[PDB]
Amino acid sequence: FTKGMARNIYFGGSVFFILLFLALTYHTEKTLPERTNEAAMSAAVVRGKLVWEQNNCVGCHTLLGEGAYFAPELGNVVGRRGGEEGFNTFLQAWMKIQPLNVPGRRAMPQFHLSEGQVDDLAEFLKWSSKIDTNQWPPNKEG
Amino acid sequence: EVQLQQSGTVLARPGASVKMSCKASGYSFTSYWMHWVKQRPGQGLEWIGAVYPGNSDTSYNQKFKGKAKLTAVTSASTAYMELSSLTNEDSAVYYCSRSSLDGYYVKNWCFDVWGQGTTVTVSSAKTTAPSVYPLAPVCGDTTGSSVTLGCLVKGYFPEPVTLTWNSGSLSSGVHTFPAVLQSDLYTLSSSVTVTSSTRPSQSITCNVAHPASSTKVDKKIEPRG
Amino acid sequence: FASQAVAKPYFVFALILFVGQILFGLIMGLQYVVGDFLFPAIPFNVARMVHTNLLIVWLLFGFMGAAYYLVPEESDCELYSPKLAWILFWVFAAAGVLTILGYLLVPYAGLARLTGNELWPTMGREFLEQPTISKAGIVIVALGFLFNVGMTVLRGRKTAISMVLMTGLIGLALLFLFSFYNPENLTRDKFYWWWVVHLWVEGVWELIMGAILAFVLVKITGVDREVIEKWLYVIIAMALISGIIGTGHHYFWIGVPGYWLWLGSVFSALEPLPFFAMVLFAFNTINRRRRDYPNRAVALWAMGTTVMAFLGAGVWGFMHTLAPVNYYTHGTQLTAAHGHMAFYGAYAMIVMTIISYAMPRLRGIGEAMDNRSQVLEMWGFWLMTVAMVFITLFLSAAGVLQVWLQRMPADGAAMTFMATQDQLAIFYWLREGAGVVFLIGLVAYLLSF
Amino acid sequence: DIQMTQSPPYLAASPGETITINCRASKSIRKYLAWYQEKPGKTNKLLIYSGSTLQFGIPSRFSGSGSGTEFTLTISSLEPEDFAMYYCQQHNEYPLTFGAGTKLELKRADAAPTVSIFPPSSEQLTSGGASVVCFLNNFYPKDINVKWKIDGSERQNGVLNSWTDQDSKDSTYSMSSTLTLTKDEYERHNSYTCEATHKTSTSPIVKSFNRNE
Ligand code: HEC
Ligand code: HEM
Ligand code: HEM
Ligand SMILES: CCCCCCCCCCS[C@@H]1O[C@H](CO)[C@@H](O[C@H]2O[C@H](CO)[C@@H](O)[C@H](O)[C@H]2O)[C@H](O)[C@H]1O
Ligand SMILES: CCCCCCCCCCS[C@@H]1O[C@H](CO)[C@@H](O[C@H]2O[C@H](CO)[C@@H](O)[C@H](O)[C@H]2O)[C@H](O)[C@H]1O
Ligand SMILES: [Ca+2]
Ligand SMILES: [Fe+3]
Repeated sequence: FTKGMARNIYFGGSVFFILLFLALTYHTEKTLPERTNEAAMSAAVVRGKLVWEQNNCVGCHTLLGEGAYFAPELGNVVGRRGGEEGFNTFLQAWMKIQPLNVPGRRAMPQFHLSEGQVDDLAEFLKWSSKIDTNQWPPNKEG
Repeated sequence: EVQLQQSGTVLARPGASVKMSCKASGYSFTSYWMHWVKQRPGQGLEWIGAVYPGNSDTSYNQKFKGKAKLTAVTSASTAYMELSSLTNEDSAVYYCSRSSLDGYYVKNWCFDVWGQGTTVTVSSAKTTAPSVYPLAPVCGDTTGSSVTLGCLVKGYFPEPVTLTWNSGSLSSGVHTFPAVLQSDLYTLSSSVTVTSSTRPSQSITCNVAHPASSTKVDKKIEPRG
Repeated sequence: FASQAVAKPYFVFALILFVGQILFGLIMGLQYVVGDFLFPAIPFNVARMVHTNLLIVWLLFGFMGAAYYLVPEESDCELYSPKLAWILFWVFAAAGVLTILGYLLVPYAGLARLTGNELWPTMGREFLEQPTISKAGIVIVALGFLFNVGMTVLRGRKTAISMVLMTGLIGLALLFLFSFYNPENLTRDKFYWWWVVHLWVEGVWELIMGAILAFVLVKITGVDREVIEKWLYVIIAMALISGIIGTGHHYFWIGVPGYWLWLGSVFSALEPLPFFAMVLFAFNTINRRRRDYPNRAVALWAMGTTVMAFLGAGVWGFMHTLAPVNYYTHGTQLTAAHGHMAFYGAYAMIVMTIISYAMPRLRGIGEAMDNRSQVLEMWGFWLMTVAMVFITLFLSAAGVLQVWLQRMPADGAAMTFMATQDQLAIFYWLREGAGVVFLIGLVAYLLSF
Repeated sequence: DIQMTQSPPYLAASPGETITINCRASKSIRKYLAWYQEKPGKTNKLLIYSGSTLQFGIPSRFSGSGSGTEFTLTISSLEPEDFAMYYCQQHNEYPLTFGAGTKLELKRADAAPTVSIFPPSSEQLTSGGASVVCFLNNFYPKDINVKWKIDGSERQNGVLNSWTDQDSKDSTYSMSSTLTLTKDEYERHNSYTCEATHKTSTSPIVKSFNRNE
């Protein structure tokens, strides 16, 4: 068992799995339209993604279980806060009332978002909540 | 939907104990302080204490340390309050209510859902059917365009009584007053106003039910003679 | 060689930034349990992006340091440009301090507007919070540095160590390019996000670590370059054979197909192997040291790195890498426990190892420091390393209770996010105390110079 | 303990108008004051917390403000469903405490009580007792005074009153006054009189009867 052998294994193995991976990536790409319900991915949801990004919600929250662990999972929040029909209205109040100012409690900032922006946010979180995620999270608490 | 269902009216003797329940539904029961609040008639709300079902910790107003014991049973999502060594001053409506905020360290906050209240009535009295007396207008004194009749219900225990007129079909122009304690017994009355070509040409009857003694009585109002 | 001195500003800067990173960790650790601490002046997410960007930037500086020191020695000649090393150092240091200031001095959305992020939205993704211009600046520095070290390898002696280093270094900078790709579809965004984070830290960064370790063992051990380089190839082969499909362990729940559940779990089950091999590597080749070495801290740093990387990356990684388990633990304090030990054990530790070998002989003191300095270095190693195990155990206990309270029961019976966190308070105070012992360790390490 | 004092205890007002009510704490409660609405047949409803934060789903016609020691609640344009009891509660410290309430009542035009007097029924008399009942019905506003007279002399003892709440249909009040005597004491006198004094007349409404006929 030589240096030369080890180096060829490193070479062959990397190239093979590099190609396998891109093949899987191509396939996965083709399935996304259905899994994510991209038909619904509206101008409102795509602007909501920008709002999410620009205010770094992910610096405190998880979404589909990724991001920070300071605050709740926002992927299924729509299920804890008025559902399909009342969630947008809830979110408008929720963004306006921050920070709650409970002494010693984890605090969320006031972002001074316009009502258009918060509505875009709500559509984005509503849409996110419906991605086929293989049944993640385990329950309504995220 | 977040809901709190409280148990029914309890009656007890002075120095006895009572225990009431509050069934929570529609939320994570172990994540929120459950508060209890006392309201005596004409007296203002008082905070008794709270239990945190996620770890069983409790907190009591100093005025209620002797009186109240609070517990919770997780599997059933139900909280309990036991009141001991009862006195007339413990006759009240008792509410349970949920912190509007989750978690252990929000002990002192405001509440977003309340139960409908449990009545505790502390008394030495005995179950007694009421006496029901028809009230006809003053003898011969018939003059005006409408006539008022009454029905006096006297000397019963416990509440409540239901009173109707003509089995409920006569319902407008009726005033039925809240009951008052006369010694240990309750009395109430009800009036009905009707146009004078209605009575005595047409029958008017007072119907009084007292479920606690299974009584139902009808008293016809008769002109005086 | 004389141009190896350019490595020095890089290691010094890295150590300064490392200090900043700890201070910001300590801030967040207190925010966990006094939730309005420093609010609204420095909200948690602001403290967080500073903590995590200072971690990446300091390691990047360490990597450049390491490459600047060993590449001339491997190539058997002077570095292509000592003056370029120095321009790049100032540009990278200035860009890093400027973007940190950005985060700290202007609310995030205001920083976004101001850097014109809406033309090319790259901001507000985890670990990628820097303005697009600031990312662009980092690419230019990486390109400069690659030309510099790469030209040196070209006109110069090729060795397998230097060529695996250059491969990792090139792959690092290429993969960073995916941070300019911000898909409008959330699932797609997450899919390519991991091409930066995972293919770095379980891929191309492993080539960098292994090559640094390999060079340090060549120098400290006097064992044969040939045998060392063969194992180095075995180790990176196992890293990429396990790790490329292993990316799938981040593809369980983001919205991509359920085949990733199988592919992700089976291949990532093997990602411990290269860390295990690095342990057998360092232990075996230090046991067979045909000579003794004046600096006994370097050897401790090298054995220490491999054990902690194996615990943090291999053992804690394996613990949560299987989908049926990850289902419950995803996005939990258990994640933070693994992330801390893995990043510290593999990457912070290897940077301190190369510094430990190279510092005395960049300062022209010799192979080693005097005996009082060497006991300090060792004290700082044990304090930092033991503290980090305690950080990991406390967060692991928090993660277990979090999963038990929040994730396992059914709706109604599961505890809410915020209520669970209050139940975890004690583990968080302990983590905070552990974090204090860590800073002390870092002070002790620094006072060893 | 912080004591809370709400004023006024009663406030009459009309649909479309604006009212504002007060809450005072005995010491500083910083900004932590909540308000509840109480209505017959419903559970208590959180309106505002932390002084001025509206609770989810509460219409924007409600608002409040204050800090330290002095707080208010405003309703901008009263709606029919807003006539109700309002309580404030501090949420700054253990033990939680509440004010005793402001009742917001529906104003309507003044109306004089309709007054009727009833001799004891003969069924009651055969059993020993004698209750004389006086109904004072459908009056507005709520302040009213009842005086019993037996043969022209004011009788104070043995009188029990009971009062309805504001009728949610015509917005008036009603009251009964019952004088309970022994049959014996009843038989000692002849003339029974109920007199109602109410702001709709400087002169009393007097109803009475003679035990004879
Ligand atoms: C840290 C400085 C935060 C940032 C940035 C954002 N949020 Fe947040 N959020 C934070 C905390 C500590 C909490 C818990 C509040 C409490 O007292 O209970 C929240 C809560 C929310 C919620 C409610 C979640 C629930 O499960 O009920 C939502 C919907 C929410 N936050 C949204 C949100 C958005 C859209 C953000 C980006 C603009 C955002 N948060 C940022 C802390 C922080
Ligand atoms: C030195 C190598 C590694 C480093 C620096 C590292 C670091 C990290 C970090 C920081 C996270 C959180 C990332 C995020 O923010 O979402 C993470 C996630 C994870 N790591 Fe690693 N890791 C490494 C090696 C590995 C290994 C070898 C495995 C497999 C055995 C592994 C398995 C996981 C898994 C399954 C997650 C997902 C956790 C979740 O879903 O919450 N890691 N890692
Ligand atoms: C005093 C020492 C430390 C403290 C108190 C601390 C604290 C934290 C906290 C509280 C978080 C955020 C978790 C959240 O999102 O809720 C975090 C993030 C992070 N820190 Fe530290 N930290 C410290 C040291 C370290 C060290 C030495 C490293 C090098 C490993 C490190 C690497 C990380 C990483 C990789 C993340 C992001 C993790 C993830 O997203 O999964 N930290 N740190
Ligand atoms: C080496 C082992 C590698 C295994 C790789 C393949 C794994 C596929 C297994 C499915 S992953 C995930 O697991 C979940 C159960 O653990 C499954 O959850 C199921 O039960 C849940 C509660 O028990 C319930 O909340 C879900 O709605 C129900 O679907 C989940 O669907 C599945 O995607
Ligand atoms: C170091 C490892 C860290 C600890 C995390 C490991 C835990 C992963 C193994 C999960 S066992 C799993 O627990 C689930 C929850 O109890 C259970 O879910 C089930 O019961 C639920 C009610 O509780 C209900 O949603 C469903 O009827 C049913 O799917 C399940 O029995 C069990 O497989
Ligand atoms: Ca993360
Ligand atoms: Fe990974």
